Amino acid sequence: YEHVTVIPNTVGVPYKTLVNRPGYSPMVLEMELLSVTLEPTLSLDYITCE
Amino acid sequence: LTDMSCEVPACTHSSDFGGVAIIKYAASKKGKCAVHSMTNAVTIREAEIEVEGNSQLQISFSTALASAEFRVQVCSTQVHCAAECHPPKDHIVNYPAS
Amino acid sequence: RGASLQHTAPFGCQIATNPVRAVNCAVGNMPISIDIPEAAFTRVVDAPS
Amino acid sequence: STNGTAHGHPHEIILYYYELYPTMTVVIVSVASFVLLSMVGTAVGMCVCARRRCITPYELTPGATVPFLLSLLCCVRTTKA
Repeated sequence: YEHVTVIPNTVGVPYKTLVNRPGYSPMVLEMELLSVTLEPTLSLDYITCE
Repeated sequence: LTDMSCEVPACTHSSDFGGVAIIKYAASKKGKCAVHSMTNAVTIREAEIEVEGNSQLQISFSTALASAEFRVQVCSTQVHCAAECHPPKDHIVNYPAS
Repeated sequence: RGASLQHTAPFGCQIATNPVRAVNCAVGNMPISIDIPEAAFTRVVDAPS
Repeated sequence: STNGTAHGHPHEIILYYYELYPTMTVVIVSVASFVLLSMVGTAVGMCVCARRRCITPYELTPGATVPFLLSLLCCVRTTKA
């Protein structure tokens, strides 16, 4: 059973979702964001030194 | 059979028995009683069950209607069942039904 | 040069290197799909009222 | 597939169309049109009846007005002048 849910991009806050599959007893899932990675696509122009 | 009440804790209108019904009763003696739906839209999985006195029975039922008001004939006495069945997850099934 | 992005960036951003990317950053939402197996589901009837 | 939700109110009502259908809704629409015609016919009859009431008083002199107003409207608007 596929369960789709939307949670805010906030690390450290636990969010609870109710999974209700028709004909089956409800299920509660606790989700918490531990860390969020944003890697930018880079293009080296040049390098500077002494 | 006397004092009869019908409670539907779970119902999902599908090709198979997606409904559960609990029927309370007051029996005169220990014996076998036939179970049959008096409504042509609802079908019961159980053909016959055992009764004693002041007890209950769990039955599996199949229906297509969302709002299902059906009469169940246990032994020789009838009971009215109120059910608000919900749609299933699948639109196409792999087995035929009534 | 002063302070880097690790110290000056908003939303409490943590800046990592090799490759360069931003870790832990509060902003916007995020969708999550969970395909729970039928082996972890229990029929209602098998339950109580 | 297609979910035939109940309501509500109406809304989910048209959703059923998809469930068991081609038809269904069109017949209901025709019935609604018939109902509207009945409503329109009643109104037309009522207006003619209102004339039937206003009659006599159409010939003619002091005596409503008064009626008027009590007057459905038409009573009054002859009453003028």
